[PDB]
Amino acid sequence: MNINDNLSINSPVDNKNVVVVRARKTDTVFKAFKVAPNIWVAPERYYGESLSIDEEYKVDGGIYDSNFLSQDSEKDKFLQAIITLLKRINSTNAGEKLLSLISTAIPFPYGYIGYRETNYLSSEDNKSFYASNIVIFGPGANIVENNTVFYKKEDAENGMGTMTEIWFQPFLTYKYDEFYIDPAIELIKCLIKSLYFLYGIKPSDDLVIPYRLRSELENIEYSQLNIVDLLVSGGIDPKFINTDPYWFTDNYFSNAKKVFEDHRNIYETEIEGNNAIGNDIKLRLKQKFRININDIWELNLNYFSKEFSIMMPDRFNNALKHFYRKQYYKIDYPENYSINGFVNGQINAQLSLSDRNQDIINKPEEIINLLNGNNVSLMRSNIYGDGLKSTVDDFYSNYKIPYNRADSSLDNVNIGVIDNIPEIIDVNPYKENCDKFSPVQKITSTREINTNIPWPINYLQAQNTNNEKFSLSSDFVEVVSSKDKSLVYSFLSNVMFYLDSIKDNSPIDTDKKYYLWLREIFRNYSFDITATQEINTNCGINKVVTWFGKALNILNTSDSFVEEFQNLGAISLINKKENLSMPIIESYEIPNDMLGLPLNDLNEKLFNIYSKNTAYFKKIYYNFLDQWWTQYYSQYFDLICMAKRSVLAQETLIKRIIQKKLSYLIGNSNISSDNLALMNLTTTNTLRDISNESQIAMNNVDSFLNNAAICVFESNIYPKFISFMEQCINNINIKTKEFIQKCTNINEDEKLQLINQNVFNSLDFEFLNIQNMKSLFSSETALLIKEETWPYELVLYAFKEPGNNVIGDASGKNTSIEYSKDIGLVYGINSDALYLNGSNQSISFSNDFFENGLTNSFSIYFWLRNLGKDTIKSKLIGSKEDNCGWEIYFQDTGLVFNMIDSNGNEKNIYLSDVSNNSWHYITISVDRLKEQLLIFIDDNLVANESIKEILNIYSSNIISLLSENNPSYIEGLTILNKPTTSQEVLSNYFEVLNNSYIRDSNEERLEYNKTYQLYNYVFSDKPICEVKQNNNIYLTINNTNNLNLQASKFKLLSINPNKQYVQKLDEVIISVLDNMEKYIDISEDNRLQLIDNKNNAKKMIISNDIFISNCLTLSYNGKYICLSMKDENHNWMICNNDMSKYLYLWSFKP
Amino acid sequence: FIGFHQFNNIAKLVASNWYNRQIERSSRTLGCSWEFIPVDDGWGERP
Repeated sequence: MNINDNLSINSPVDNKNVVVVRARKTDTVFKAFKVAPNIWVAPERYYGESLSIDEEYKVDGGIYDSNFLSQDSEKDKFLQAIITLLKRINSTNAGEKLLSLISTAIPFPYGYIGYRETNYLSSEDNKSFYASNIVIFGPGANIVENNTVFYKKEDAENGMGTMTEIWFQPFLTYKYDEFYIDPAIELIKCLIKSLYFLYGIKPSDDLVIPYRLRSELENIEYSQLNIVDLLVSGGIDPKFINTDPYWFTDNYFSNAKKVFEDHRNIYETEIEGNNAIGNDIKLRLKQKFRININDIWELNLNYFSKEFSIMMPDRFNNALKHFYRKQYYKIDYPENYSINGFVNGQINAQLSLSDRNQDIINKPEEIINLLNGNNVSLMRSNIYGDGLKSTVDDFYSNYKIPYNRADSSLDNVNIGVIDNIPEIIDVNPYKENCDKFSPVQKITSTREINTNIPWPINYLQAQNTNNEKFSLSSDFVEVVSSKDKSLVYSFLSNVMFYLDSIKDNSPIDTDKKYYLWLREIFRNYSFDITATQEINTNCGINKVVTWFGKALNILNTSDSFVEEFQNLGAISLINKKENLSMPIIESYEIPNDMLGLPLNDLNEKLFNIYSKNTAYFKKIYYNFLDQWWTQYYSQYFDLICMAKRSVLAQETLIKRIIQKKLSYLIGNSNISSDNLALMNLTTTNTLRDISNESQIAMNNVDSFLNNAAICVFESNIYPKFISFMEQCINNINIKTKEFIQKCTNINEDEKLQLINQNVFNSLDFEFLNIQNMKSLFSSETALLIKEETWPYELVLYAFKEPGNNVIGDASGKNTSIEYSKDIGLVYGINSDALYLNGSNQSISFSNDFFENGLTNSFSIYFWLRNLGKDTIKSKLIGSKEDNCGWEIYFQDTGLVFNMIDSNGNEKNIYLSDVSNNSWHYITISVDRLKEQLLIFIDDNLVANESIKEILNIYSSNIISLLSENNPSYIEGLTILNKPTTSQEVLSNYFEVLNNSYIRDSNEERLEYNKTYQLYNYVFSDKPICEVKQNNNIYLTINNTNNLNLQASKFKLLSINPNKQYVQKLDEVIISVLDNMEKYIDISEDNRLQLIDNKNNAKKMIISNDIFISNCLTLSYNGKYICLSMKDENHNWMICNNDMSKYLYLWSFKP
Repeated sequence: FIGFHQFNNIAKLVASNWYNRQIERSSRTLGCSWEFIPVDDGWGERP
């Protein structure tokens, strides 16, 4: 937004927004650009760290380049990139507040020996000083590591506040699961942390909580994380430390709040209103103190993740180096990334791999040496540490849970007010405002350990080859003992089986043969990788990943991993089973000063102790939950990551196999040039289909393993808690009974009632909530991912704005819509429907998915009402190019669904009787895994066919809705990337159908004051007619064929003039036009008759059956309306409850 | 739909067709979803 855009690396020094300033007290100088008040960008490498460092000091996962950001071209690209990111952050209210706060957050000034500011940059000549809170540099030595440093440690810890330097890397990002890290949130993290430095609230380096149990190591060792980073970094982890009530504290919090008030006070009494100071400072201060210290502690990435709809890693996100090997991708501004973030979002952005990936330093935490019986090395695998500092030592054992207790954080930031504070111009500099910057040096220790039993990291490593030629094998021992060594380890049974079945076959020559091959390759991969089996466990039914044991070598010694896991339980999957440490408590003593109190006071004082206690219980439980997360979940998340890596390794093998075959045919075969062309385009789509299938599998292992971890809490941790708690309340119960007996000033009847009031039982501490356990893993990110990856490729919406008709796509995909300007909208079934006139009107939807291919599945559905005239075959909707793809046609009285591949194979299927000028729900389902086509009309399944004979349907990326020659209505058009089942169709159809509206015979909304004819469900072609008997007139139907009774004309009336459409439960008056207007009444015989006087008219309740879409029911005083027995012969309309259910269904036809 | 929008630092109740362009449940956080709280004997603070 209004971040300063006017800068380039060649911008001249103006001494206002572009300066050349000294770095701390060094001899070194650098150029800085002011992008916002008090906020500068210095587009070079951080000055404080040497660019070339000794090999011994290079950290794992680091990339070291001394010539990076050396050139002017690079520097500008940097400067623009940061400016771009700050613009994105400022373009959303949340991040706009963050920047505004940071801007006004200037550190507290020192006093006379008038006031001296510590936040400024010095000109080289040291006669000019520029206000700065924040300065953003490029990386230090390691060019993938962001950093946030303080100008002066003392001022960062003492409540004054200190300037903050940031080291940032806009040009590289990595993939985590299905998404790219968004540098915008990575920068927001650095910015949030600076808040701690600007306020002078930086905690001791020693204030540190347990993060991850290092379950990789033979010994007991924890990784720790400073409170600052935990609170800022977001994700799930913090939910365990930050709790209500708090089980974890430190003087830091209470003291920070204390000093903050001291400084606020110094401001209030002295600085504010002091004319010796000036607004650019005191006004900013006033805003800095509108905040509460708590607001900063409560502020973190999870909040911006949500406000910006940015995906971020949500679990152990400061330990990722251990769980993951990062692969870096280049980001170019603004081609890849702009003020709206990644072009095409974090999932589908097209980013190039960095050539730097090969320069990444690899320094394992430990190395797993796998030998054989002869003590010779088969394999050496790497395990990487998280980077965090460790122990020392065990926190849970020595931590006492305190018995005595002593959303939005940016709400109080005012953007308008802050933006009107003149910039700080005359600065009176405080001389020593900074520390000599001292670079951190780190030597990385590596452990070698030997095993005759393959670890998961071994089985993983065996799933990679650099061999251009390789063979899949299911024997791990054979793979690593290979005399080839061409073998690579694979669990894909269906794929390996298929590859073997075709081993002896004549080579692939036709394109048709390539497709048949590629398709079977795809189906089998899907079957292998998405395999799950539901099992009964201690805690329930879990959907188990079938190949898990064969992948990681876990419970793999059986012939089946699944049954062995059902047997041994969730805890059998991890290496360290007993990590718990019973926490140290605060022992229970009731004061000796209450011994003589009177009842009322004794009473209400034990009530206080009762609450403190039950709160204390809750704290203990929390402590157990944190240990679970740290000690146990950490190990299941390791399993999740390794399992996910296994899936990628396998996927890679598959793609390489496919790529080789395609590459080979293109290399030497007689296949036509443009057939090869199609093959190339098509295979690409198949490779996407393979990732989508891989993704389903990576979700499978996430649910499976998360459930397991939760089962371990119920089955293993929780019961240890319950043990500890009944020892605890057994004790408390004792001491409280002994206390009450020793009470002097109360009687014996009082003692018994009191002991009873104050006694604890197990229910007081049974806190397990399984739904809460499960909800832990639903983060903003998990949700965002769901919405980005759901099956909708097109969801058509339409509505009427004043003077405008709106049509759009809600799928959240890339769909582009182009349509005739004059297309009209009309209310359909549940919403506004598009009207196509058949002549000039058309609409078209564009999505790369729409082209289909060989291997993808999809569903098309929509509501359609056709004013049916001609029988002649006419395009309605379809996607076709080069005579491939699919089309739905109007033909005869029906539709035709057509499907045709590049080899000429066709589906041409007539769907009878769809143009009655009544709404119909069309569902078409194409399933390549089951090779099955399904076509539904309304609630019926009209076609079920094999499509094994249809191969490559690649079409354009455009679906065209033409509706040639047949004016029609189309509503709720949807495209899905998955097949549809019959349950889903029924659910879609009926759910949409009950919106409270009653419908006419055509399923259009029933209207008041509109003329209809009335028909009973049982005789559907016979309209109600009027007949007089004794000088008065009744309602019947015509069973004497052409007795020339005239169809009677009906109109529904409402007590409310403003009411237009008829709804479920409405009160109604039925009228008829004969000579005058006649209104319906009930006789004493319960036979309906037309009368003279609206006053006497009976008010009836109209309603409908949920499963009968075009029909309605009518009742009076609970008595429903139906057709009588034969009489005259005539069948009278009667109010009676004893007839067959079918006779109570009516419909109005206009 | 009736919802709210930030104008300066004020959150003003708004009718905005931007909602009608959205699919149903999106996140858990809508801005156009409301609750109607009647005075009830079961809660009973002082109005």
